[PDB]
Amino acid sequence: AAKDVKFGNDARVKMLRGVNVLADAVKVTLGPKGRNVVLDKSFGAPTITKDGVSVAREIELEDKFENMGAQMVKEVASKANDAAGDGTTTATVLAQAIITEGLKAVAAGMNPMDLKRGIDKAVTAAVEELKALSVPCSDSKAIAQVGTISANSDETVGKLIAEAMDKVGKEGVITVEDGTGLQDELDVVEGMQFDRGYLSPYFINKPETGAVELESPFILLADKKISNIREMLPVLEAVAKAGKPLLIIAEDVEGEALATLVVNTMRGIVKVAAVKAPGFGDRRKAMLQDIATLTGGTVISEEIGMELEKATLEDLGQAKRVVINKDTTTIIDGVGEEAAIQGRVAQIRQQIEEATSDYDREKLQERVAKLAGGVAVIKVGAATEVEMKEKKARVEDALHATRAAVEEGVVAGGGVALIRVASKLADLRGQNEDQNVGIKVALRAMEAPLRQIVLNCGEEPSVVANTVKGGDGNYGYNAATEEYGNMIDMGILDPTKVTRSALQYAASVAGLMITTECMVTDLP
Amino acid sequence: AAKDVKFGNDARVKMLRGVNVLADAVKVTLGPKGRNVVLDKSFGAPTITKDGVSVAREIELEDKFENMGAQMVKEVASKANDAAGDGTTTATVLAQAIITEGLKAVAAGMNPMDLKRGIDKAVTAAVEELKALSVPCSDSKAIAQVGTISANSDETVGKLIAEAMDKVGKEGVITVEDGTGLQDELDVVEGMQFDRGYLSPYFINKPETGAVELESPFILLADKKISNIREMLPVLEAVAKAGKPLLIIAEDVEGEALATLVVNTMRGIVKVAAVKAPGFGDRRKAMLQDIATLTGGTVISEEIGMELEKATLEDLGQAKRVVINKDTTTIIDGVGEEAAIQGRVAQIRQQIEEATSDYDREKLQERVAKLAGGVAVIKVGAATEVEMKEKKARVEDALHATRAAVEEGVVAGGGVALIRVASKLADLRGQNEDQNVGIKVALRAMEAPLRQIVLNCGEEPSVVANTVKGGDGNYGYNAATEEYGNMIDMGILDPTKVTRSALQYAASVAGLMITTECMVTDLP
Amino acid sequence: AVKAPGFGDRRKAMLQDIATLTGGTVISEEIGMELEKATLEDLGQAKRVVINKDTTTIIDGVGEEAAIQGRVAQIRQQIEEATSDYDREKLQ
Amino acid sequence: DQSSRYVNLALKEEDLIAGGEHVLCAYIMKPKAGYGYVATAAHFAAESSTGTNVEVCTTDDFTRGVDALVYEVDEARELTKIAYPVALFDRNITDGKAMIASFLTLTMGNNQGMGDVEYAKMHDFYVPEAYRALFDGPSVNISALWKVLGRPEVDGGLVVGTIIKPKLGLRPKPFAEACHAFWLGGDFIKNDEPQGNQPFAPLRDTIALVADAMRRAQDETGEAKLFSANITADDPFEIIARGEYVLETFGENASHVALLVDGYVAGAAAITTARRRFPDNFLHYHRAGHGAVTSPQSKRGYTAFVHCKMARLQGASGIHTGTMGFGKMEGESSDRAIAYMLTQDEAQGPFYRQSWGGMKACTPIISGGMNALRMPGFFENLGNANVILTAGGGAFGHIDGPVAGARSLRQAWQAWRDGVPVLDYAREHKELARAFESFPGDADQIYPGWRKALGVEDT
Repeated sequence: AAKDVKFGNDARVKMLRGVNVLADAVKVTLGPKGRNVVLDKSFGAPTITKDGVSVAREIELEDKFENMGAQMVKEVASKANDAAGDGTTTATVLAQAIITEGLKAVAAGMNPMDLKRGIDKAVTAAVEELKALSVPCSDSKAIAQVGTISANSDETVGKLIAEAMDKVGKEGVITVEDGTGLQDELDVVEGMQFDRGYLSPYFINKPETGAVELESPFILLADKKISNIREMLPVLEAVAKAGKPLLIIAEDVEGEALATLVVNTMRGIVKVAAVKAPGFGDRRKAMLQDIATLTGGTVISEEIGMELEKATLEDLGQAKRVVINKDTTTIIDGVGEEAAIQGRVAQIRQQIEEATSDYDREKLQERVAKLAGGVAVIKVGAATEVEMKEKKARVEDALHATRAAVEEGVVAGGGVALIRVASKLADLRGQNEDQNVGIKVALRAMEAPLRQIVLNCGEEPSVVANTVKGGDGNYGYNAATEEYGNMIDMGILDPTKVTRSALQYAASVAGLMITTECMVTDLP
Repeated sequence: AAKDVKFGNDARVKMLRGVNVLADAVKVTLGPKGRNVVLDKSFGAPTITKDGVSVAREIELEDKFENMGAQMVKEVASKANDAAGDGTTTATVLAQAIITEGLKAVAAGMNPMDLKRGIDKAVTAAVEELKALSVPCSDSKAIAQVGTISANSDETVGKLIAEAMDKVGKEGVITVEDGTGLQDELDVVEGMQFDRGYLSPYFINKPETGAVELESPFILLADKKISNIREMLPVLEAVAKAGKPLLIIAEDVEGEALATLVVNTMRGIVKVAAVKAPGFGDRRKAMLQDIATLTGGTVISEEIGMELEKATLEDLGQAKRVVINKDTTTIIDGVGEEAAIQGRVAQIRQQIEEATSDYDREKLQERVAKLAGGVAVIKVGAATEVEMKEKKARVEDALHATRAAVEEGVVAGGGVALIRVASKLADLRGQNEDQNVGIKVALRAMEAPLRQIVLNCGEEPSVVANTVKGGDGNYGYNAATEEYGNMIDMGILDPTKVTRSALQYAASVAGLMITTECMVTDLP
Repeated sequence: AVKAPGFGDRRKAMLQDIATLTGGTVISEEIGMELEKATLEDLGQAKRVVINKDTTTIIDGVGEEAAIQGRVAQIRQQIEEATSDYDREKLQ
Repeated sequence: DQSSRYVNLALKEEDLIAGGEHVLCAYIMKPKAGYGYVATAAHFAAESSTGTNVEVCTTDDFTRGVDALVYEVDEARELTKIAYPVALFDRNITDGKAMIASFLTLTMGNNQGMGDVEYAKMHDFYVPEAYRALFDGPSVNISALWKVLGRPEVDGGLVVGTIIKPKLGLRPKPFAEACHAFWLGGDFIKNDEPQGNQPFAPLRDTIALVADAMRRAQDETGEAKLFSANITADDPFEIIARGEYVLETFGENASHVALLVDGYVAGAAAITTARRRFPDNFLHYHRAGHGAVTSPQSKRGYTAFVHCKMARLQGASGIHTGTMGFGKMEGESSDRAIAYMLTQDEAQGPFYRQSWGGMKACTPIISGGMNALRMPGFFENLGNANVILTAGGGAFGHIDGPVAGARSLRQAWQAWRDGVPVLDYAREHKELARAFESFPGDADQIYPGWRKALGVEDT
């Protein structure tokens, strides 16, 4: 009901103020000299982080116009968060450059749409130039270097992740851990892993901890409770004559079945491992085929059209080794053909295309990662919860950077390529004079990343910007050494996917916000 | 309520008084010249105590920024609760040192990255030097010394605790008990003690009061419960001819079972006793399996191919003597072979090496102590509940010191070894000027605790600092005697690793607080 | 195999529209007929049909103009409706 | 003098069942580990019961049970069973009623302040089937009021409604009537409860009662009024004259026409005129919970579930019991025992069951998440209360779809007359796992439904 409208700069100032506050919140957080900010929590402890978008989520100002402007500019921060998390700094700084330069020079008057079209086509040209200039990355040493760059210039965890990459290849995945060892540790678990342990302690076997370690196991799949399917004694006797144990994936256990397993395993020749279903019905039945292909067998279940009761020695799959604890299970390797394995991989490829976002995608990625290799277990190196969280954020940023660099290549850091190509294509022409003005405003505002980088280093932005513009190719300024240097030689390289995403998002949001002529607020 | 932003010194300024208030609360409390502070609860009585962490737990003021600084600094106190429990005053003085050094660093403006690098390097070097300075502790008199100094030179109770430690051995674990009399008393409980007493007053054996004391008892494992079939006679009557004691282990006892037990006790058939269910499934399984193995008993379960009717005379368990009272049943010792006992202790140690590392492992330590040690009881002669609380805080601090020294050993307490290792770590060098400055700043930061120790008794700061820094070895200052002398003569020996953990938490919190850039809070 | 999860009357109407489109007749209990009084000629037929994991597609029908124009004539009055907003949109 | 030596009950609940005339009203004397002895009894009944100018007596005189005549049985876990006796009070020839000050002194145990509320989950002790002797006895809800039209007692139908988007506002009848014109689940709409002619009310206080003059579309329109049009007036002295005998066309449907039940100013005051005729004014409370006192940030309320044992007359669709108590710090016999009580494999009991000589609808509320895919979960004890399975509308973004499921006051009829185990509570549907996309505040730490919101790049 209570509504107030402010028009033109009358509103803009307030918006500007809020945005300026955000700039003050953000710009000081990046750079070798900058500091990270602490996020208040009423329940627990405020958390120190670099996470700017979280800050913007928690920034609030009493002014209605300013506060709602902050929340509406929060959308671009959230969208930039969706991809990488860093380089969002670049989107913010170029947005501040846009608002500052534009609003101080155009003074409205000109057409926002023509300016927007000019900056849009300039963004398209910059995208083309970035695609053309991208330099591929090959050596894992450069991979470790770029991860370290993404790791706030920290090398130990970076080289740890690089060695993990060497061990697991492209398909390997990692784990996130809380309060495990307080210092860096990396191991890899190979093969298939199951989120279950043996239900009965009576299964104490040869390995310590009462674990179950069996060579050449024989798999059994069951989605029902087995009472009269106890009549597997031909298959059971075949397994006994084989000389290697068998494992059970029964969905439910008859009391008689549990008792007979207990009595025959304690004294006999047939030591069997029996565990409950791994998880939810959908993913369980989906990974039944994964088990069948891994062990080279066919899924054993009643609700499929082969047979409900009959079973042969070839029906069950064959594996190499199984190691099971009371909580977790692992099968090292199974006797399965590569042909069917990559056929299932091919059908998983079309399975990859989906829009459910969470849920199915995450489990399918996990199960496929186990289908190809193993999972990397890590112990985090840090003393406090905030330190662990920051370390893990840097780790995932490094992972994203490695993915983007491998798929796309690398470019010189600091956005120097952006301003260089902007200088290269300065002759861009538009439909009218307003479009050319927009083009020129955009090319001038593209300098913002390096300008803020220099400003944060306690040095004059204009001077270093001019010197860098004097520099060419892979040569420029090393801010870390506060001197000159070659970006290749210093190893500061950036995957361009994050750059492209941030520039597209920020260009769109700036173009939409600039066209404002009226602003509506709620009155108290 | 609404959000409030403060930038740079604006926050920094606030932070100051926060810990300052905390310092005013805590620093003066340590030492014999140190006093205690009152923390009152609205419903209960006020608690006057010297433990710094006890003060810290409920710390809260009106100011938002001071409160949030306080809740960061409370993390080290909470972690001390979790791990050490004492040296909390040391953690607080470390916090005061680091805030002073941080304000000075902001005054000069070093890079926080290099600052935290220097801090952690100095901390690791201090750890190395302390490990070099480690001194083994095995004799009981040093145990009494550390117990006294932990109880602030309490010779009586310290010697009591040392004597208890000696008589129960290392594996003996002590408990906390209510205070009735005016004098402390010490009790040792051996074997499995549990809340199990006779249900009917007719169960009285020779030692009156329903107490059943049986030497070399014969123990039956009657899994679950037996009411309707009621005929354990195949073994019952056989042992009745054997003329030997009977023990029954069943979860439930019904009117029939009580009736026949009364028949046996009154008519004189044979001496028979029974025991109820322990409790939860995990605990009962553990404490029946361990007893059966230790006593050489037979694993009896109707869950497995077995019955009370289908039983063997060899199923009996054997112990040294069992004493049953109105509420408690105690197994003094069990009869078992040495190899089996040590193997079961080895498997329970394999249980000790548990990923849980939590209160499950503590309930396991109960079983481990009953395997090797015993239950230690110090029933305090406290007159009032508050003096009881202070006494128990003292004894728990002594317990923490003793247990820490068990694994680590002790080094000179009172900071003399600490200032010694800091003086050694005075030759440390960093990569750049920022790192060297951070190192030397850490040197004064570690000098701070000792000089505040001096000022707590209001003594000559410069004289003590000079005469100690120039000095070496056992030459140090005693607050109890308030004079120099041999460290061994002073006997303030502390398991340093608690101080090690405290100082590394201090390093981490200094590293996080040197990230002071801006803050956003809620309105009051 | 296809299962219809929708509301009764509209599901019945769309199934009968399917049958008319494909030249078939619904084997429905709205008529007193069942499988015992039913023939393979009563089944629906098409010329080309494509089925995927998520959706189904019938490309060719058999109802030609006799069924289509008759249903159009009976649905012309249904084009105007009292449910108004976007019910007519679903009808078209 | 003293207090005790009058009741030496030394047997378990079995003896408390054999008597039949044992009514329990007291506070649990379980002294919290951390709170010491003296305060447990200091704040029990010394200053929070009556005020007690000197002392008072009943006309019968010589009542020995002013204090807590505690027969509490304490051998294993201090299981507290304490009663303020009512049957031993003044028994009269025709009415059996006591005087003005008899009940006013002892029977209203007040936990107004004492710290006994951190976690205290009270499961089952209930007045047995032997209650009709010299008492009125309520066993009727809306599932038993219009029972002849298709509602049986236990989980057999209801009149409490689910709302399709939009949640509330822009009242359906003018334009959004299509949401209510769907008998398939839009059948009885209610608005947010904190409204009416209260002293602390906004400008809308006039609108609420004004909803009476727009009842003109229930007879000639073809639809019966089933909205909670908040017209229940505060001042009663107007209906007195005319409506008594014949003109009772409004009906007994206090949960079809609106009724204001906020929990502070209304209660069950209707007892006076309608001791026997209409003891059923439905507990008309809009479905709001887990946002007032349960939150550790906002704790505003108290515990009275023991004293609410007489309140079954209202036909509760909502009571502010609290929460399961999940989160904070676990371990030390972790608070997950909710599962460990029955889900443990190696447990056994051969002999007795849940039979307290008078069972009734008793199942705790589904808090957090409990889907039919977790069939080994919550269906052991009874599985249903006097409510119908209705949660956040995360997967409920469709007009008709599974028409049967959305029938809030109709599918319960089939789902209880189907007669297929305790699954009836969740026989409706199971896609409710998607509903966590809407309401976060129920699954926060254990269930993996919040993993997508935040917590670094993992799923």
